[PDB]
Amino acid sequence: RLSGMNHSAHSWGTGRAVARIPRISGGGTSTSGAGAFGNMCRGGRMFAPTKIFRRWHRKINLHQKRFAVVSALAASSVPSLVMSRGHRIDNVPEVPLVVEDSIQGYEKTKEAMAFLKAIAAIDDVNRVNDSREIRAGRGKMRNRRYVARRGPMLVMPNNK
Amino acid sequence: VKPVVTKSVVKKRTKRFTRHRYELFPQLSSSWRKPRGEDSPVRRRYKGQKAMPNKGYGSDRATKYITPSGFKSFPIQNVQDLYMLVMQNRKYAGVISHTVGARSRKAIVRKAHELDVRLINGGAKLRKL
Amino acid sequence: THYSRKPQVSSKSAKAKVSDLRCHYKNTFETANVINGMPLRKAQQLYRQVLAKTRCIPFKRYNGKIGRTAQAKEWGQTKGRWPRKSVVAMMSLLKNAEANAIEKGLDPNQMVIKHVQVDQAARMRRRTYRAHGRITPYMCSPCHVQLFMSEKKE
Amino acid sequence: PKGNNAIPHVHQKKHWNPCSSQKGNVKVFLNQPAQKHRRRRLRLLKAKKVFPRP
Amino acid sequence: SHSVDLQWILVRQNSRFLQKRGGIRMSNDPFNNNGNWTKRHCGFLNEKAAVVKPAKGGAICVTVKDGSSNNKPRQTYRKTVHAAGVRASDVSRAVAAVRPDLADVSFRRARRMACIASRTAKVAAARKARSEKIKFSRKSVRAKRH
Amino acid sequence: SIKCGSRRKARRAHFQAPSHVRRVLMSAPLSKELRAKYNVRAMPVRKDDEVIVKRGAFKGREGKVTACYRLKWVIHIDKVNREKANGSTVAVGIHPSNVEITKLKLTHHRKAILERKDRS
RNA sequence: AAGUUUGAAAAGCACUUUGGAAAGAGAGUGAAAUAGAACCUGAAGUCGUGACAAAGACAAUGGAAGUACCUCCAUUUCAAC
RNA sequence: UGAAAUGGGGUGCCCCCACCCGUCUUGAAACACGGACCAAGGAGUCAAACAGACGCGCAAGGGAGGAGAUAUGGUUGCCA
RNA sequence: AGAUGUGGCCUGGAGGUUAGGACGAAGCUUAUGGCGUGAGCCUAAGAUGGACCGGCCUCUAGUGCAGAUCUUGGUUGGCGU
RNA sequence: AACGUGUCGCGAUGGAUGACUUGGCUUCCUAUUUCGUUGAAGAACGCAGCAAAGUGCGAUAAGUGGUAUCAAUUGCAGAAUCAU
Repeated sequence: RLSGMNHSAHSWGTGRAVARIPRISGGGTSTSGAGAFGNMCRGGRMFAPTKIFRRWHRKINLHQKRFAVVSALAASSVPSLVMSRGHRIDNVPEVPLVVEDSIQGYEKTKEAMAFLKAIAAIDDVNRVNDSREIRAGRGKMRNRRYVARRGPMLVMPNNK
Repeated sequence: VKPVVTKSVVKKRTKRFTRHRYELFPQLSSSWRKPRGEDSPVRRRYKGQKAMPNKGYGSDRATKYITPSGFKSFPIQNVQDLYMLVMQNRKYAGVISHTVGARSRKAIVRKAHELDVRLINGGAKLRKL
Repeated sequence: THYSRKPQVSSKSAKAKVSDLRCHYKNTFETANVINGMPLRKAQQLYRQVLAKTRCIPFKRYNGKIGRTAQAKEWGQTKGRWPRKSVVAMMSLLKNAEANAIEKGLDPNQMVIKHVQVDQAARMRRRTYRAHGRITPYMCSPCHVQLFMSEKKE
Repeated sequence: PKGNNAIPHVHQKKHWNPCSSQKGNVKVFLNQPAQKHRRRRLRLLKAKKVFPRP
Repeated sequence: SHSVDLQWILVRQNSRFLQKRGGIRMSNDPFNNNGNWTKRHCGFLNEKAAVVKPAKGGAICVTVKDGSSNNKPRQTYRKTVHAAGVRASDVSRAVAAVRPDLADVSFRRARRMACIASRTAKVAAARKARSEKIKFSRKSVRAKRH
Repeated sequence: SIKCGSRRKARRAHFQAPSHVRRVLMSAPLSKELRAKYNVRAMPVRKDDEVIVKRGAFKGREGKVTACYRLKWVIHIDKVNREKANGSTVAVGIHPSNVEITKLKLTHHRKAILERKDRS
């Protein structure tokens, strides 16, 4: 809240043959008499300083949240949408692909791979895997280095 | 692949629109901006001031967006994008993107010359055999 | 970098330059540019005569207010001037480009001067004290100088 | 004030915004869930120490 | 049951297959015949569709959807190769059995693939004919594997 | 100097890492013939180790590692060299992760490490 | 006020030569030295230099419409065409 | 197969047309005020109460808030 | 003056999707042309550069400059006065 | 003719843009977390083979002691010589 502010700056006024903005008070430094307290001044405030009390989080009707997930599943059962939504889905045996309950029994990861290759899902997880790049953007420097495409989520009833 | 011919290609106005009094100032860009000046001569249409853009300058909508070769220009980043315009190649032509490569640019020149789709910035020596 | 231009047949040529030479730009602009076509030996003659105030360095630009002179008639201008400080510098630079050409196996008596060029250089500042407690820049203005030579023969 | 709109009673006159000048009585709940996970973690730990007392 | 009418309002303005570039809307769908973005030409979307798609030399495949195995994908797209010298009205009349909407395009596309293959034959012959004269200082071969 | 998520704390804790951390951080892999014997994936480089460069422009050179310069994040080998302008040779430094440990010096606390690493 | 960010590595230009020196001309290192110390990229503005276009005083620019000379940017054509 | 040709571009010229921008103003080319050049900065935002349009859910019912409960009593994290 | 519309142009980022890049990314420069009434886009060349990045749907905002005796840095005619 | 103007090719002056980031801001959590007459916070001088600032340290002064670690530190010189 104090950024671009701490200064003794006042305005010289009219009659000094200079703009009327406030100016830093003192002497012997490079910034003596420079402008202060304004968004235009080099280093002044930002225009309307951002706050923490912005409205960050929106409510949603409890119902519409339910409607929306329900409505989002009916799109998971259509192979045409899924085609254009981007997943390969070429060799997938059937739209609500369904698998056994023993899938929870795997322990080594090498076996869960040949599973995905058996129901054909290894073609999509090679769309995610071959799409990993370093971002174009400033996001690299924020803690996000890599972009990946979104993959074939798998739904297991228990946490286990 | 001789293009689809249209009617006459006449443009209404070739000369560009440049903003008022940009030559005087080196920072002013030649791009247009509408003068809002109250006593500004250009806004008032003084005959010998520069002309403004209108709805009236349209390109005839028949020959609109057609390059001088007769091909509406469709951009292409990779050899797979040639297949879309294989069928309409009489109409559209491809434009290799800037960043596409000396190596990929080798491929698209081949797989265009085979399909007879036309590339603008594609090498023209295969055409002038 | 530098050397804005390139000699034709650089196998016969002598480059030379000085950079950030402390001397006035606007005076060295004038005393260098007089040479630009002159063979070496006659470009040095020109300078030893200027120091003797027989001939003069014509100022074609940077004339703003100057004394008229009768020695500027040979060059077509009325205005001229005799800048020893900047002549003595160009004396040593031409004497360098003669030492380059002589180590290249050339006879300097046939060397003709081509492409003399003078540019502004980073100028260094000093202050000045004025009425009513003011201070105003006293800055000076050094120059960059570069030239090359080439032979000439029948 | 202009138009048929309702007569605004918003009470904001007192200094609340923490303007570069002042501090200002603003309470923000951005820590709500982190204190939701904390009150639970501390009901469990006490349940783990109180054992087997209800 | 998610009619084509309803699915075309969903995928119209966003898609993997949309590919609108420089103001033009083409379609990168493999099942488009000519490549415009419209219902009659969306192969992935429609409940019955067909394509004229090439194969070796001049053979012309045709891939064909149908109502019934509509889900279950390796089973929903069925390709059948016509012989090399096939007439174009032959291929179109195949597509017109499934989807008579496409009877014109499949013809124009059948004649098109036939033009491409005999175009590749002239080119690839003339490139290698004058490729002999060039002495290459490198070439690469992927070694056969067992 | 552990990898974090934040990359600002990671690079910071990496380049402000003190000496001993810089000993671990710069560690070469050791040749298969020394992986067979000690059953260890890689070790931090010591002074006298004899070592082969796999990484670059010196690729295939073999030398004794004069000294480990931990401030420059670099190892100095024998027979990895360059001549200055004036004709003397100066040891060209190479980063350890680019290099391979063929023969490593042994001392009693360096052995207590190889016993302590054993995967078996 | 001020990134001291050269480069992968100082390999930070040995040496010859003109100079009182600063430096210049060579050479050498390096993929780049137009990366040579402020050293990555190196913009605008202003200035120099070769070439060239011309140009009377109507302050200059500006509109529209031609022509003169360039441009070699684009598209098109080249023979039962 | 080097050229020809049409278009675009550049520089000069001719006949003609043409007051200096932004602004306050009944009125600005004004002997009205701001104005040497450039680069980078530079001005309707955030929050709350009320209303009316328009999008959505539900409907004589609608909707929470705070908290609790577990998948999560887990996970560096993705999970605030 | 003012009101609104645009499948309307641009900018930093987040959710998606599709691509590019040491055979040369962003940036930069150009009598480089092409497209759009226009904001602008796109290709060509760099004897520029040295590692990132484009399109499209949606979200998002510290999002578009010529003017304030605007701020800061630089430069400049006056003036070799 | 000269000055001056204009276009291009290169060159200087100038330090923008992008790419780069151990900095900033803000939000959150953990805890046998709160200084001082047993001389604190702040102040001054000093200390290194070479030492201006800065960091560390106090006449035991760029550090002593103890444990853990396991061959450096490093611009230069110097230095027991590998089982601690």
